[PDB]
Amino acid sequence: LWVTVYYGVPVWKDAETTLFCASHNVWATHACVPTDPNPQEIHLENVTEEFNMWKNNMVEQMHTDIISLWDQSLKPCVKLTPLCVTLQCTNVTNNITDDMRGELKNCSFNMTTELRDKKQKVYSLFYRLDVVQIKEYRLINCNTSAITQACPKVSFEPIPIHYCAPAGFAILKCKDKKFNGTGPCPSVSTVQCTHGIKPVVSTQLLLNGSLAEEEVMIRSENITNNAKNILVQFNTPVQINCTRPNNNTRKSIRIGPGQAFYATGDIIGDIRQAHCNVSKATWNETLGKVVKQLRKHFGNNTIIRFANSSGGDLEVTTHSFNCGGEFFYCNTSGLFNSTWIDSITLPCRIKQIINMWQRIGQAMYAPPIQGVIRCVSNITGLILTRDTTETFRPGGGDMRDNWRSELYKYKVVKIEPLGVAPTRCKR
Amino acid sequence: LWVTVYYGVPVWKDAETTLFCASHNVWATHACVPTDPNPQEIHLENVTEEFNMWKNNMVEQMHTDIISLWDQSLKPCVKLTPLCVTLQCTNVTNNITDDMRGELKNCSFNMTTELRDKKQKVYSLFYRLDVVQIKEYRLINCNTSAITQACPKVSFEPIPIHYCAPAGFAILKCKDKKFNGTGPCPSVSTVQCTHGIKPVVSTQLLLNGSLAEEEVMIRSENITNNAKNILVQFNTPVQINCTRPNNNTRKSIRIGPGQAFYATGDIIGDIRQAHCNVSKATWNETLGKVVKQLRKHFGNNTIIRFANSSGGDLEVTTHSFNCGGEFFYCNTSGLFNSTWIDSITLPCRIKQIINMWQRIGQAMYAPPIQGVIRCVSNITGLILTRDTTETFRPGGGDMRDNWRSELYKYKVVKIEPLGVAPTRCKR
Amino acid sequence: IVMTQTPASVEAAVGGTVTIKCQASQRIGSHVSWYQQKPGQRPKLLIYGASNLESGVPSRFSGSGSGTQFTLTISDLECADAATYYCQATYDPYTGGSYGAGFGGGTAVVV
Amino acid sequence: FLGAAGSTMGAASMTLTVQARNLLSLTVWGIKQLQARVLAVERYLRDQQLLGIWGCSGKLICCTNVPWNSSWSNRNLSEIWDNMTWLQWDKEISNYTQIIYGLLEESQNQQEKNEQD
Amino acid sequence: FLGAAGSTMGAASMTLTVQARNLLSLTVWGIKQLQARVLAVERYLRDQQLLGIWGCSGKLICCTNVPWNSSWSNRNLSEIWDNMTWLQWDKEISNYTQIIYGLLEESQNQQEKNEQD
Amino acid sequence: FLGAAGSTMGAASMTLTVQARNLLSLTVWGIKQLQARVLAVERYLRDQQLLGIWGCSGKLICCTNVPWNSSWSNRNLSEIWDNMTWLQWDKEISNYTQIIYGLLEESQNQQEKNEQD
Ligand SMILES: *[C@@H]1O[C@H](CO)[C@@H](O[C@@H]2O[C@H](CO)[C@@H](O[C@@H]3O[C@H](CO)[C@@H](O)[C@H](O)[C@@H]3O)[C@H](O)[C@H]2NC(C)=O)[C@H](O)[C@H]1NC(C)=O
Ligand SMILES: *[C@@H]1O[C@H](CO)[C@@H](O[C@@H]2O[C@H](CO)[C@@H](O[C@@H]3O[C@H](CO)[C@@H](O)[C@H](O)[C@@H]3O)[C@H](O)[C@H]2NC(C)=O)[C@H](O)[C@H]1NC(C)=O
Ligand SMILES: *[C@@H]1O[C@H](CO)[C@@H](O[C@@H]2O[C@H](CO)[C@@H](O)[C@H](O)[C@H]2NC(C)=O)[C@H](O)[C@H]1NC(C)=O
Ligand SMILES: *[C@@H]1O[C@H](CO)[C@@H](O[C@@H]2O[C@H](CO)[C@@H](O)[C@H](O)[C@H]2NC(C)=O)[C@H](O)[C@H]1NC(C)=O
Ligand SMILES: *[C@@H]1O[C@H](CO)[C@@H](O[C@@H]2O[C@H](CO)[C@@H](O)[C@H](O)[C@H]2NC(C)=O)[C@H](O)[C@H]1NC(C)=O
Ligand SMILES: *[C@@H]1O[C@H](CO)[C@@H](O[C@@H]2O[C@H](CO)[C@@H](O)[C@H](O)[C@H]2NC(C)=O)[C@H](O)[C@H]1NC(C)=O
Ligand SMILES: *[C@@H]1O[C@H](CO)[C@@H](O[C@@H]2O[C@H](CO)[C@@H](O)[C@H](O)[C@H]2NC(C)=O)[C@H](O)[C@H]1NC(C)=O
Ligand SMILES: *[C@@H]1O[C@H](CO)[C@@H](O[C@@H]2O[C@H](CO)[C@@H](O)[C@H](O)[C@H]2NC(C)=O)[C@H](O)[C@H]1NC(C)=O
Ligand SMILES: *[C@@H]1O[C@H](CO)[C@@H](O[C@@H]2O[C@H](CO)[C@@H](O)[C@H](O)[C@H]2NC(C)=O)[C@H](O)[C@H]1NC(C)=O
Ligand SMILES: *[C@@H]1O[C@H](CO)[C@@H](O[C@@H]2O[C@H](CO)[C@@H](O)[C@H](O)[C@H]2NC(C)=O)[C@H](O)[C@H]1NC(C)=O
Ligand SMILES: *[C@@H]1O[C@H](CO)[C@@H](O[C@@H]2O[C@H](CO)[C@@H](O)[C@H](O)[C@H]2NC(C)=O)[C@H](O)[C@H]1NC(C)=O
Ligand SMILES: *[C@@H]1O[C@H](CO)[C@@H](O)[C@H](O)[C@H]1NC(C)=O
Ligand SMILES: *[C@@H]1O[C@H](CO)[C@@H](O)[C@H](O)[C@H]1NC(C)=O
Ligand SMILES: *[C@@H]1O[C@H](CO)[C@@H](O)[C@H](O)[C@H]1NC(C)=O
Ligand SMILES: *[C@@H]1O[C@H](CO)[C@@H](O)[C@H](O)[C@H]1NC(C)=O
Ligand SMILES: *[C@@H]1O[C@H](CO)[C@@H](O)[C@H](O)[C@H]1NC(C)=O
Ligand SMILES: *[C@@H]1O[C@H](CO)[C@@H](O)[C@H](O)[C@H]1NC(C)=O
Ligand SMILES: *[C@@H]1O[C@H](CO)[C@@H](O)[C@H](O)[C@H]1NC(C)=O
Ligand SMILES: *[C@@H]1O[C@H](CO)[C@@H](O)[C@H](O)[C@H]1NC(C)=O
Ligand SMILES: *[C@@H]1O[C@H](CO)[C@@H](O)[C@H](O)[C@H]1NC(C)=O
Ligand SMILES: *[C@@H]1O[C@H](CO)[C@@H](O)[C@H](O)[C@H]1NC(C)=O
Ligand SMILES: *[C@@H]1O[C@H](CO)[C@@H](O)[C@H](O)[C@H]1NC(C)=O
Ligand SMILES: *[C@@H]1O[C@H](CO)[C@@H](O)[C@H](O)[C@H]1NC(C)=O
Ligand SMILES: *[C@@H]1O[C@H](CO)[C@@H](O)[C@H](O)[C@H]1NC(C)=O
Ligand SMILES: *[C@@H]1O[C@H](CO)[C@@H](O)[C@H](O)[C@H]1NC(C)=O
Ligand SMILES: *[C@@H]1O[C@H](CO)[C@@H](O)[C@H](O)[C@H]1NC(C)=O
Ligand SMILES: *[C@@H]1O[C@H](CO)[C@@H](O)[C@H](O)[C@H]1NC(C)=O
Ligand SMILES: *[C@@H]1O[C@H](CO)[C@@H](O)[C@H](O)[C@H]1NC(C)=O
Ligand SMILES: *[C@@H]1O[C@H](CO)[C@@H](O)[C@H](O)[C@H]1NC(C)=O
Repeated sequence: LWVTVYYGVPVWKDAETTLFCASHNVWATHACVPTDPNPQEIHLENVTEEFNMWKNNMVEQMHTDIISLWDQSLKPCVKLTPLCVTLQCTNVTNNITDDMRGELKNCSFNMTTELRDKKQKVYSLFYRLDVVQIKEYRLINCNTSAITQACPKVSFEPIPIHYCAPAGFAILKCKDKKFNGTGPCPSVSTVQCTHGIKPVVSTQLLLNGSLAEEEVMIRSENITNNAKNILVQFNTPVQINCTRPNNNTRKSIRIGPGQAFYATGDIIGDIRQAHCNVSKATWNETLGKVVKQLRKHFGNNTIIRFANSSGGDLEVTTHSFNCGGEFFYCNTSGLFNSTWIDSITLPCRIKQIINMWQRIGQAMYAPPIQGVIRCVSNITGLILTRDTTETFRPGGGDMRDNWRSELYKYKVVKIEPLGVAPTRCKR
Repeated sequence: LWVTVYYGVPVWKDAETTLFCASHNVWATHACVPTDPNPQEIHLENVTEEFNMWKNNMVEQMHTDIISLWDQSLKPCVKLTPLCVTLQCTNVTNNITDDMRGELKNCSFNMTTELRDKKQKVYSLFYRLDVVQIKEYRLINCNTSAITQACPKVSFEPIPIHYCAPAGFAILKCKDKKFNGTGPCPSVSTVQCTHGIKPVVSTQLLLNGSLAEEEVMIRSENITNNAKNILVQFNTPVQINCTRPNNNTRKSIRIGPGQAFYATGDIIGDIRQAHCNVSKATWNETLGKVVKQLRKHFGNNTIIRFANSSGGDLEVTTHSFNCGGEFFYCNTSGLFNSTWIDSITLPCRIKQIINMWQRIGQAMYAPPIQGVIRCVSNITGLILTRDTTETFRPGGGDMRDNWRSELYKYKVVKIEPLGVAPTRCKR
Repeated sequence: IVMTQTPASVEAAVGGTVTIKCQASQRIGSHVSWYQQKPGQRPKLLIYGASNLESGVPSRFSGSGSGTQFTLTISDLECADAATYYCQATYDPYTGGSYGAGFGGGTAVVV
Repeated sequence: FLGAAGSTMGAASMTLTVQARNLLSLTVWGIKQLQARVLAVERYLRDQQLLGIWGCSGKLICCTNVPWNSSWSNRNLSEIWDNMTWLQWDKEISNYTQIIYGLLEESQNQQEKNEQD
Repeated sequence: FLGAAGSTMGAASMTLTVQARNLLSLTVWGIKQLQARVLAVERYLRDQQLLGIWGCSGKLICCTNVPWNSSWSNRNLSEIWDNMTWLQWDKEISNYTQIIYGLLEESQNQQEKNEQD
Repeated sequence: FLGAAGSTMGAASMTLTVQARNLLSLTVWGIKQLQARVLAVERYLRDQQLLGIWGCSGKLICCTNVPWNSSWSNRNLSEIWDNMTWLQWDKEISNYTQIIYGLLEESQNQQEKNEQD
């Protein structure tokens, strides 16, 4: 027999490449390749392939690009350095409920005007979570990082993007119900672009993601190792209704030539606490399903207890919710309060000085939004950690563990079209 | 018959690509591909092709690139933020003519020295058009935008550039006398690069452009629609002589470590008003030609009246002229003062704070030029708008309508070398 | 650098009709003028472009053409209306100018 | 360097060596040159790939195994090669390009290879 | 567009026109596209260079002058073309790739050229 | 990987598979790599285009239809193939490169195609 060379052979190997974005908003960018209105999906009969969501470099690219965009989009904005001044500040008491006592403060200070030789006396209402008592206050992070306000015209809506492989590469999708984080699956198809993934940023409860189709999925590395996070994907949504009931106004204060600070204004109507409403019966059925599935790894008669949270900072102990461009830190307690052998109202706090992906060295100021905010989201899954009885509680961590829940189905491979085989022919 | 494939077929289709620059100055960049000293032009016999100067994307690229260069070149320069200080300021009266009374003011102020703990008292003579009365004055735009001075070593001379298509693309040129803004022309040639176009920036009167070869050309979209600009291209130049007669001096004032402000100095000799001289007989013959051509669209016995201007800001009502790096705003009245059924002296003003392509949010300060400026330019065309009698007057608008007057002859096409035809042969 | 003319010589009876034809080596739209030159005289313009007569030109003269094919028809020929007829390209497809740019002819029309 | 200058397909088919060569031939005007060079390469390679898959690589004129389907035209070769400008021809049959190209690929993969091995 | 979908080498060798085409087919998401386009071109050209040097340019199926060395396999052609997925085959003989490729180059330079001139 | 190491044209003509392969083989040291990759591709393609238009694609050694014009040299083949280094030869006839290349293109377009169709 003789060597015969074949070109265009259907052979692939694991690979890492950068991916293309396909699709004014802070992440949308509006510089992505328009998507294919009629994308193809090609089924591969008799192909079994191995996937591993915990070692998937698509997660790392999503993380790196979203952080880089955050800065590329918010970098060319007004700095708030002039606000790191001693503030004189007292409590807002004029028309408040009991739940809001001490929550808001009326601060006033001496700040630079359009002319550098003149000062103005201005005021703003700040949330308690943004100041430090030295009646004299400092803003949080004036001793740690520079604070830049976000540009008021930039939207923070989690508009979905698609990732696309370069020619010569392809993305394999694992179309397999009941497939956990790792191992082979018998159902694979080839796509050039991923499904659209919304860059939703949250902690504890995953919002507006994909649903499982047959059962609540519990995906984790090891399971028995309690140092790892458990990603629980619901097969049904739980609807959650969040609100910020106070009717706000805002002020534009010049801080020098070409720049202005967005200060909060006065509040219209009475002052009430922000909150989220989770349908109660829906939540109770949803956890019952989570429990039945958890028992498969812990024992059929094992008690599964749900606790509120571990101790920690707001980014750990409260639900992190970003809607309308406002930043909420919700109590998330009472949702996880059972042993398993109307609506739930979750009090929620608001904070304007944000330290997010870059934990230190940089801060962003969320400008106020006038009017009242009402936001409705889908709870699609949980981040849980584990401690006769097993105890579970809401967890958190870097965003990579949340984004990987939308990318567990994908792997990047390279095409190797050139190869040989023995045949009965010759040159 | 059988399909035969041919490669290298002379076929082209309309296309939009970016173009290459071919050719220290602010626009010249000095990073362009050296031009071909012996460029080719290839005539296409029996080819009729359709051009449209109003939909020509080469205009948009010129506009986008020149704006981007303006900032890339002037961005790394000294900021003048420290000058947004209350100024104490009175009129210059020591040696002036009547025409200059109130035109210049002697301002003084308290400014930062090399050391931040020390101040200096300095003065500068400002043009009236750069200050706002609050004897207390503010600089224009200290309440709107940051002001950055241009770097003193950067030239603003409108050095020409050529645009070149990438391989696989070509530029078609319409070599047709009497060709208006749109439609087919029977005379086309292929070039790889355009003629050099000087990035001249002006309003009302187009300076240093190309001339028409047979008749004054009147090009407009619609004509009958009076919302559109009329671009009038002369077939002869009109010479215009502009001057700034005062002998200026300048001062370098340190504004802190590593930076200095260019202040104006004292004036040598008497103070006179800047002006432009348009040869009178030449101007009168030139308009007579414009009128004879305008009548072709309005009636042979229709009265054509020329008015000075509409109301508006300086960028609209005066001629905008940039020469030597100095910025002039000329009266342009008396040139357009007739019904059609020595020299003309145009008084002219000077302004140093410039808001040009980016109308708001950014300002540039033109540093003073020592000595006396004399500048001679070619009037090559007019921007006119229209209102028994038709009335026309100088117009203005974004620079795209001025730059398109040099690009009306060009179209970008792509080459599609691969195609088929039936033949009497077979494989 | 464009026109050629081919009939050379034509004879007709009084009241008859003759035609002559010119061709262009390059397409020139409708840019062809026609002239009538009587012996001993400077030429007279008959036609501006392929389809347009000059005022004062008798209606018996007419013509048409486009691209590269142009003709002149002279009907109702008058006695002794003898002349040499010519074609002129009024458009130069190479330089883009639009002026007389190449001339030629010879018809010997005799009646 | 372009033809179709009154050049009918017959004459135009002979000038292919010229048009076939002019296909390949961080400042504002810096990054743009890099992007433009990449574009020129991309177009060149796409055409070469098609010639390769149809078995027309290395040729300017390539006769193939695909018969002409009369549904693609309303003219004889004696009419188009002598009276039509290459450019006019390309426009007249432009809506059949994708049909012909698919047929040309099959005419190689199967007819010249799977059936020859 | 990929095969090896239960497709043994015999059947798989006939789908080569599809897989052979999908090889070519300063913001954060700006510069990345430029880099990605360059990568796609680079891979395409590397494979074309190998086909060129082995004399397989323009072909999907290329018989050569290199004999099959039995040390490279433990199966008959009657076993692999009918029972093995192209993908399985490529993995089984992957450690001989560099041997075969060097032999293929010599089989042209010397046998088809230095010995033919 | 380079030859011309005392290697006269005869011997040098046999090492072409090596030199033919080493032709393809936003930080300060980031953007420069992207620019360098584009340059390497550009040079590769320019040489391949010339081989294509002359009908030398896929070959290391290509005999053509262009006769040698004696005005191009002052030596016999028996003198240059045995006594001259490839490098010396290339320098000696460098001023005729553009003549030979134009002739090679005509030798294909007309002689092997317009006259064969
Ligand atoms: C989960 O998905 C839902 C549905 O897409 C998201 O709700 C949407 O949130 C945006 C931003 O707050 C709302 O847009 C705003 O609408 C008002 C008019 O009511 C307009 O004045 C604003 O300028 C802005 O366009 C949008 O209406 C709302 N959609 C619906 C159906 O209510 C939700 O934000 C997502 N959850 C998370 C955490 O991102
Ligand atoms: C229209 O075109 C004319 C001719 O090119 C332009 O005039 C030129 O303007 C520059 C800048 O003001 C002059 O350069 C300067 O010359 C002095 C010496 O006299 C030197 O000290 C300066 O450093 C600088 O190099 C140039 O001499 C002058 N050319 C002529 C023939 O007078 C005119 O500016 C253009 N019009 C517009 C609106 O751009
Ligand atoms: C919450 O989940 C529901 C149910 O999956 C979503 O509603 C569906 O949306 C799809 C389009 O993506 C439609 O084709 C279905 O008909 C809808 N079903 C129902 C019952 O309405 C809903 O959009 C999700 N909400 C969010 C914010 O993601
Ligand atoms: C969240 O808001 C939705 C509406 O956006 C609530 O559902 C509606 O309830 C009213 C009765 O009060 C019905 O008439 C509507 O038809 C329902 N709309 C939909 C889309 O279902 C929902 O109950 C709220 N959830 C919570 C926990 O308060
Ligand atoms: C989890 O729930 C327990 C039980 O409610 C919290 O412990 C105390 O709860 C009472 C209200 O019932 C508060 O007044 C006490 O201040 C809480 N104790 C402490 C030390 O804070 C517990 O704090 C909850 N944990 C989290 C993270 O919310
Ligand atoms: C004003 O127009 C005149 C006439 O077109 C320009 O002078 C000509 O310049 C060309 C070179 O570009 C020479 O070949 C001609 O011989 C010159 N003609 C005359 C009469 O001098 C003049 O340069 C133009 N001025 C400006 C500033 O553009
Ligand atoms: C603009 O300046 C030019 C010179 O740069 C003037 O033309 C000159 O006039 C003198 C007579 O005063 C002649 O001797 C020169 O030969 C002329 N030079 C040229 C190049 O023509 C011109 O008159 C001035 N225009 C106006 C309106 O004042
Ligand atoms: C156009 O010309 C008219 C007529 O001269 C200007 O109207 C007045 O002109 C006199 C001088 O003759 C001035 O003293 C008045 O102040 C002008 N009136 C106004 C309201 O300004 C008219 O202003 C001119 N328009 C422009 C744009 O220059
Ligand atoms: C433009 O079209 C004209 C015909 O309309 C072509 O002119 C003829 O060309 C043939 C050669 O192919 C000659 O034999 C004829 O004698 C020419 N006609 C006339 C009146 O001279 C012309 O060649 C075309 N242009 C090009 C470049 O091909
Ligand atoms: C997947 O593998 C099965 C066998 O394990 C293939 O099924 C047989 O295919 C042949 C044709 O090649 C038929 O003649 C047999 O009758 C099929 N067997 C049965 C039970 O139906 C199947 O074709 C493979 N999938 C693909 C796409 O090739
Ligand atoms: C460098 O040049 C020398 C001669 O000047 C070459 O040496 C001879 O090589 C031939 C083979 O081509 C042998 O038959 C001779 O016997 C060698 N001469 C001697 C004195 O030994 C030498 O081969 C050249 N180097 C290379 C790499 O070709
Ligand atoms: C904040 O203080 C200002 C006086 O500086 C007062 O006019 C305003 O009403 C106060 N706002 C609130 C909410 O107490
Ligand atoms: C402000 O809040 C603190 C903390 O609850 C409380 O001690 C203080 O008395 C409050 N001040 C006023 C004016 O109510
Ligand atoms: C502003 O400065 C004066 C300086 O005398 C000080 O008394 C006053 O308390 C300051 N006001 C604020 C709101 O910081
Ligand atoms: C800022 O002050 C807080 C006061 O609670 C302190 O905990 C924090 O460490 C300080 N930041 C830095 C960078 O020292
Ligand atoms: C996923 O399923 C495989 C068997 O297909 C099993 O070996 C693996 O342990 C499962 N993963 C987890 C986290 O249990
Ligand atoms: C939550 O439920 C309460 C009634 O218990 C209702 O007054 C409130 O408006 C609801 N909030 C939201 C966001 O639906
Ligand atoms: C959540 O609310 C409870 C009251 O039920 C409170 O005791 C607890 O401290 C709150 N937890 C967080 C993280 O705010
Ligand atoms: C947990 O349940 C108990 C009743 O068993 C109730 O008193 C307590 O308030 C609940 N905790 C939360 C956070 O709702
Ligand atoms: C929630 O589940 C518990 C058992 O874990 C049950 O006792 C309780 O009644 C359920 N509540 C609702 C609203 O279904
Ligand atoms: C401007 O004022 C200074 C004194 O501060 C004086 O010396 C100078 O002569 C004045 N300049 C003019 C033009 O009046
Ligand atoms: C300065 O100019 C204004 C406006 O013309 C005039 O009223 C004022 O009297 C002038 N001042 C002096 C000192 O001339
Ligand atoms: C400089 O500051 C002093 C402060 O006492 C003030 O009196 C003087 O008018 C200022 N001078 C200028 C030119 O602004
Ligand atoms: C700056 O002051 C002038 C005073 O005439 C005013 O018209 C302009 O709107 C002000 N600029 C801004 C940004 O408010
Ligand atoms: C330009 O000329 C064409 C005829 O060639 C005519 O239809 C068109 O209206 C003219 N353009 C204008 C603005 O009149
Ligand atoms: C304009 O003409 C006047 C004479 O009327 C003369 O004094 C002046 O210098 C001329 N200006 C220019 C720029 O030529
Ligand atoms: C132009 O000058 C005239 C004097 O003749 C004056 O009335 C008019 O306001 C000036 N126009 C402009 C735009 O400066
Ligand atoms: C317009 O012409 C009149 C004479 O008819 C003259 O008085 C007037 O000053 C002229 N206008 C201008 C701006 O020169
Ligand atoms: C300009 O033209 C007008 C007619 O519109 C005529 O009366 C006047 O005398 C002319 N002036 C010159 C200098 O030619």
